[PDB]
Amino acid sequence: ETNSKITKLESSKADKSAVYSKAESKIELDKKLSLTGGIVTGQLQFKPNKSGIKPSSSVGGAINIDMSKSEGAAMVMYTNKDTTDGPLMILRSDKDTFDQSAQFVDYSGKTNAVNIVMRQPSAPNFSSALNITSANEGGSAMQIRGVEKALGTLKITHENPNVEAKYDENAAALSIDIVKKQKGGKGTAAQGIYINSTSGTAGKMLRIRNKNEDKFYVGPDGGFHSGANSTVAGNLTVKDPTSGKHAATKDYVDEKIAELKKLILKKLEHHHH
Amino acid sequence: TNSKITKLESSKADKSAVYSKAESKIELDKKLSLTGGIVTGQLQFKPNKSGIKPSSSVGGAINIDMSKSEGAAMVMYTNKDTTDGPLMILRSDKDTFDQSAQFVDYSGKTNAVNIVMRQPSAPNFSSALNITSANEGGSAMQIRGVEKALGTLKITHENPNVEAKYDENAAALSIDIVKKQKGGKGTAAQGIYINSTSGTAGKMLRIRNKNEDKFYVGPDGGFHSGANSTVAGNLTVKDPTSGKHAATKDYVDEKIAELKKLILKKLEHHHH
Amino acid sequence: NSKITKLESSKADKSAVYSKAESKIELDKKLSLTGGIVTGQLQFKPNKSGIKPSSSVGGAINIDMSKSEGAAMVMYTNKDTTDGPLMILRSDKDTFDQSAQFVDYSGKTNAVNIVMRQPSAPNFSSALNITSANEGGSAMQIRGVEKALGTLKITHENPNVEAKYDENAAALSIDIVKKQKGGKGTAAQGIYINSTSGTAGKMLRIRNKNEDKFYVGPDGGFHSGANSTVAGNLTVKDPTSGKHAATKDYVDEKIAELKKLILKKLEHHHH
Ligand SMILES: CC(=O)N[C@@H]1[C@@H](O[C@@H]2O[C@H](C(=O)O)[C@@H](O[C@@H]3O[C@H](CO)[C@@H](O)[C@H](O[C@@H]4OC(C(=O)O)=C[C@H](O)[C@H]4O)[C@H]3NC(C)=O)[C@H](O)[C@H]2O)[C@H](O)[C@@H](CO)O[C@H]1O
Ligand SMILES: CC(=O)N[C@@H]1[C@@H](O[C@@H]2O[C@H](C(=O)O)[C@@H](O[C@@H]3O[C@H](CO)[C@@H](O)[C@H](O[C@@H]4OC(C(=O)O)=C[C@H](O)[C@H]4O)[C@H]3NC(C)=O)[C@H](O)[C@H]2O)[C@H](O)[C@@H](CO)O[C@H]1O
Ligand SMILES: CC(=O)N[C@@H]1[C@@H](O[C@@H]2O[C@H](C(=O)O)[C@@H](O[C@@H]3O[C@H](CO)[C@@H](O)[C@H](O[C@@H]4OC(C(=O)O)=C[C@H](O)[C@H]4O)[C@H]3NC(C)=O)[C@H](O)[C@H]2O)[C@H](O)[C@@H](CO)O[C@H]1O
Ligand SMILES: CC(=O)N[C@@H]1[C@@H](O[C@@H]2O[C@H](C(=O)O)[C@@H](O[C@@H]3O[C@H](CO)[C@@H](O)[C@H](O[C@@H]4OC(C(=O)O)=C[C@H](O)[C@H]4O)[C@H]3NC(C)=O)[C@H](O)[C@H]2O)[C@H](O)[C@@H](CO)O[C@H]1O
Ligand SMILES: CC(=O)N[C@@H]1[C@@H](O[C@@H]2O[C@H](C(=O)O)[C@@H](O[C@@H]3O[C@H](CO)[C@@H](O)[C@H](O[C@@H]4OC(C(=O)O)=C[C@H](O)[C@H]4O)[C@H]3NC(C)=O)[C@H](O)[C@H]2O)[C@H](O)[C@@H](CO)O[C@H]1O
Ligand SMILES: CC(=O)N[C@@H]1[C@@H](O[C@@H]2O[C@H](C(=O)O)[C@@H](O[C@@H]3O[C@H](CO)[C@@H](O)[C@H](O[C@@H]4OC(C(=O)O)=C[C@H](O)[C@H]4O)[C@H]3NC(C)=O)[C@H](O)[C@H]2O)[C@H](O)[C@@H](CO)O[C@H]1O
Ligand code: NI
Repeated sequence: ETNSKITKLESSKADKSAVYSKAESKIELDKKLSLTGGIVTGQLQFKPNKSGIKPSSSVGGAINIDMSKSEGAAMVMYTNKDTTDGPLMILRSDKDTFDQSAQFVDYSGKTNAVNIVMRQPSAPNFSSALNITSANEGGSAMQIRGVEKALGTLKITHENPNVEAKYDENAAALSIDIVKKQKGGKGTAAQGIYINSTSGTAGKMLRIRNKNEDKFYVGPDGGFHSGANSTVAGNLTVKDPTSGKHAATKDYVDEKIAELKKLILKKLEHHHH
Repeated sequence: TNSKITKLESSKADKSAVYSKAESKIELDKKLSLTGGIVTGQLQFKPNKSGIKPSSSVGGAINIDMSKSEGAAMVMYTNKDTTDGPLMILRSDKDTFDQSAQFVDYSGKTNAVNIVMRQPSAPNFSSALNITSANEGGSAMQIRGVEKALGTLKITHENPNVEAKYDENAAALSIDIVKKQKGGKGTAAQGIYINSTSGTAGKMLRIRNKNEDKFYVGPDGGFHSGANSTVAGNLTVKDPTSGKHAATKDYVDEKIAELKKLILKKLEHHHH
Repeated sequence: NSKITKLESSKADKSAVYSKAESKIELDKKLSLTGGIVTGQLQFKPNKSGIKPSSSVGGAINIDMSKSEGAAMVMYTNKDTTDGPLMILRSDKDTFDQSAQFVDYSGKTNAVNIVMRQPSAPNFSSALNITSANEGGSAMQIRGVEKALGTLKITHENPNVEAKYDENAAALSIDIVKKQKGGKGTAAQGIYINSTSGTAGKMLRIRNKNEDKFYVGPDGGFHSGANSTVAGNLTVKDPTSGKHAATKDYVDEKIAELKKLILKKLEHHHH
C-alpha cells in the first residue's frame, strides 16, 4: 500500500549519521584558511613542482604580493624575543652553478631603496648593521657604482658617540686591514687602497679638508700639496731647483760652493800689493 | 507504521541542518586551496609551541623550497604612486637578541644580493643602500674578501653627463667626521686608518690616472710623487748623501763653513 | 496521513548533499591553519583590506616570532640553474616615497649578514652589488658612532698560503670613469675627506705591522717614515732649523754672504 512511499523515503533521503551537519561543517571549515585572512599557527611549506611559477618581478614567485591597490607593507617579520636559535629571514642557495641572485631589489622612488638601522644597545658590543663576507678569490666581495654630480658614490660619516671631544680619538670613518691567510699563511703582498681612473680624470685623486678648508691633496698628475710643516724620516729625492722656494739638491749646493771657490782662488792667486 | 515513520524522523537529516552541494561549494570557495589562490586580507603567522626550526633548508614559519621549480620564491611588487610604509620590514626589539634579522647563505656564480636604484625623472638625495648604527662598540659595517687580484670593495664613480667637467665636485669615496649632533664639543676621530696587522709587502696607497702610477705610499711609509709638489711650511729631512737628495740647512751651513775656513787660511798665510 | 509529504519536504535528498567521505576529500584540498604544503602560487592582492605599515603588526603577511623558536621565513634552493632570483622587491613609480626594505634591528649580532661561500672555481661575482642611476644622491650611505673602530671596516685576507700570491689585490679599489655612452671625460675625485665640524685626529693614518709609517695630520702636514721621491720640484718655506730642507734662496743668500765677506777681507788686508 503506502509501504512503497515509506521505503522510497528510506532509500532516497540522506541519513544524519552519513552526512556532516551545518554545525560539524563549521567546525571543519573554521580549521581552514579563509581567503579574506586568518592566523596560521604551524609551518606553511611551499613546494612548487611543475606549477607554472615564474621569475617575473611583477607577477612571479611561489608567493607574490602586489601592493598596487593597497596601503601598508607587503610583509612584516617581527620579534621581541630575548634570544633564539636562528635569524628572522634566511635566503640560501647550495649549487655552485646557481646563476641568479638570492635577492634582487629593483627600486624606483624618492627615498632609500634599502635602509638598515642598528638601534642603540644598552651596552655597546661588537656587532654591525651589515656584515659582508666572501670566500671567492675571483671577485670583489662588494661592488658599488654611482653617477653622482656633486657627492660621493659611497658616503661614510663618523659621528662622535659622546659629547667630549677626545672620546673618539681611536675611531675612524674607514678602517682597513690586510692579513695573511688564517690557516698557515706565510704572508701577504696585498695593497691598502688602489685608486685609478681608467678613462682619466681632471680631478684631484685625494682631497683632504678639515673644517671645509683644504689641508692636503694629491692632484691628477700625482703632485701633492701639504698645508703645514712636514717630515720625511729619510732622504727626499727631488729635481734641481729652478725657482727661489724650490728645495735645493745636494748637487745644486755643491756646484754653487765649487763655483764660489774657483772664483775666489783665482782672485787670491792674482791680487797685488 | 508509526514505528517506521518515527524512525525516519530520527535517522534522516533535516534540510535546515545540512548544507546542500551548492552551499558546500560556496563555503569551500572561500577557503584557500593547496593548489593556489588569491588572498585579499592579512595572513598572520603566530607560531607557538609549533615545532618551528631555524634550519636554513627546512626551517621557518614559512619555508619556500624552489629546488624542483623554476621561478622566484617570493616577489613583492608595487606600482603605487605613494604609500604609508616600506614593502618589507624586518624588526627585532630586544638588544639581547642573538641572531640576525637577515642571513644570506649564497652559493652561485652571480651577485648574492643585487640592489638597483633606477634613474629618477628628477635627481633627489636618495641612496640604493643606507646603513646607520647607534652602537659605539662595533663598526656600522664590515667587509671581508679573499681577492687574488682585485679590491675587496670596488667603487666606481661614473660621470652622469657627457660633459667632462660636469662631475667636478663628485667623488668615488666621501668621508665626513662630525661631533655629536646633540651638544657635542668636538671630535678626535680619524678619516682613514690603514693597517696590516700581519704585515704586507704591498704599497699601502697606490694612485694611478689612466693606469699610470702617479703617487704611492710604500710598505715602509716612503712616498713617491710623480710631479711638482708643495709644502706650505718647512720639510724636515735627513742630510743628503746623494746628488739629488734635498739639502738640509745643516748641510748648506757646513759646506759654507768649510769653504770659509779653507779660504781664510789661505788668506792668512800667503806671502808676496 | 500526509506526514509523508512533510518528510518529503523537510528531509534532505542523498543526491543533493555531500557525504562525510566526499566532504573530507574536498576539505583535504584546503590549507589547514595548523600547517600544510602549498604546491601552486599564493597571490596576495589586498584592496581596501585594512593592511597596515606597522613594523610590528602590519603587512599583507605578518610573521610574529615572539612566542616561538626558529626563523620566520626560509627561502631555499638546491637548483643547479634557474630563470630568476629567489627574492625580488620591486617598486615602479618614481614618486614612490617608501623603501623597498627596512631593517629595524636591536640585538648583539650583525643585523644583516651576507655570505658568499667558496665556489668550486673562482669567478667574478660579489656578495653585494649596489648600483644607482640617481645623480642627486650617493649610491650608498653609512653612518656610525664608534668609540675606537672604523665606521666601515674592510679586511682583505690572502686566499693563498704563499705571501706574494695577492700582490695585485687591495682592500679598497676605486675607479673614476667617463659616461659609458658618449662621455667626453670626467673631473670626479678619488677620495674626499672632510670634517665639517673639525677634528683633532689624523686625516689619514697608515701603519704596517701596527707601526706608524705615513700620516696626514689635522693641519695637513704629513709624516713619511722612509726615503721618498718627488719626480719634480718641491716648493718649501726657507729653513729655520738644522734639518729643514734648504731653499734655492737660502743657498744663494749664504753663498752671496760669504762672497761679500771674503771680497772685503781680500780688498783690505796688508802684508
Ligand atoms: C663597481 C664596478 O666598477 N664593477 C665592475 C663591473 O661593473 C658592474 O657590472 C655589474 C654587472 O653588469 O654585472 C653592474 O650591475 C648591473 O647593474 C644593472 C643596472 O645598471 C642591473 O640592472 C643589473 O642587474 C640585473 O638587472 C636585471 C634587470 O632586469 O634589470 C635583471 C637581473 O636579475 C639583474 O642581475 C646588474 N647586473 C648584475 C649581474 O648584478 C654594475 O652596475 C657595475 O658596477 C664590471 O662588470 C666588471 C667588468 O670586468 O668590472 C668591475 O670592476
Ligand atoms: C673642481 C674643483 O676643484 N673645484 C674647486 C673647489 O673645490 C671643490 O669644492 C667643492 C665645494 O666644497 O664647494 C667640493 O664639493 C663637495 O664635494 C663633496 C664630495 O663630492 C660633497 O660631499 C659636497 O657636498 C656637501 O656635502 C653634502 C654631503 O652629503 O656630503 C651635501 C651638500 O651638497 C654639501 O654640504 C660638495 N659640496 C658642494 C657644495 O658641491 C668639491 O669636491 C671640490 O672639488 C674649490 O673649493 C674652489 C677654490 O676654493 O675652486 C673650485 O674651482
Ligand atoms: C671585517 C673585519 O675585519 N672584521 C673583524 C671580525 O671578523 C669578521 O668576523 C665575523 C664573525 O665571525 O663575527 C665574520 O663573519 C662570519 O663569516 C662566516 C663566513 O666566513 C659566516 O659563516 C658567519 O655567519 C654565521 O654562519 C652560519 C653558518 O652556518 O655558517 C650561521 C650563522 O647564522 C651566521 O651568523 C659570519 N659570522 C657572523 C656573526 O656574521 C667575518 O667574515 C669577519 O670579517 C673579527 O671577528 C673582529 C675581532 O675583534 O674584528 C673585526 O675587525
Ligand atoms: C706588485 C706590483 O707592484 N706589481 C707591479 C705592477 O703594479 C701592479 O699592476 C697591476 C696591473 O695593473 O696589472 C695592478 O693590478 C690591478 O689591481 C687592481 C686592484 O686590485 C685591480 O682592480 C685590477 O684588476 C683589473 O681591474 C678591473 C676592475 O674591475 O677594477 C677589471 C680588469 O678586468 C681587472 O683585471 C688589477 N689588474 C690586473 C690585470 O690584475 C696591481 O694592483 C699593481 O700592483 C706594475 O704595473 C708593473 C710595472 O711597473 O710592475 C709590477 O711589478
Ligand atoms: C653622512 C651620511 O652618511 N649621509 C648624510 C645624511 O645623513 C643620513 O640621513 C639619513 C636620513 O635621515 O635620511 C639617516 O637615516 C635615518 O636613520 C635613522 C636612524 O638614526 C632611521 O630611523 C631612519 O629611517 C626611518 O626610520 C623609521 C623609524 O620609525 O625609525 C621609519 C622610516 O620608515 C625610516 O625611513 C633613517 N632615515 C631615512 C632612511 O630616510 C642616516 O642615519 C644619516 O646618515 C644627511 O641627511 C645628508 C644631509 O643633506 O647628508 C648626507 O651626507
Ligand atoms: C690618539 C692618538 O694619536 N693616539 C696615539 C696612538 O695611536 C692610536 O693607536 C691606537 C692603538 O693602536 O691602540 C689606535 O686604535 C686603533 O684604531 C683602529 C681604527 O679605529 C681600530 O681598528 C683598533 O682596534 C683594534 O682593531 C680591531 C679591529 O677589529 O679593527 C680589533 C681590536 O680588538 C681593536 O682593539 C684600535 N686599537 C685599539 C686597541 O683601540 C688609534 O687609531 C691610533 O690613533 C699611538 O699608538 C701612540 C704611540 O705611542 O701614541 C698615541 O698618542
Ligand atoms: Ni796679499
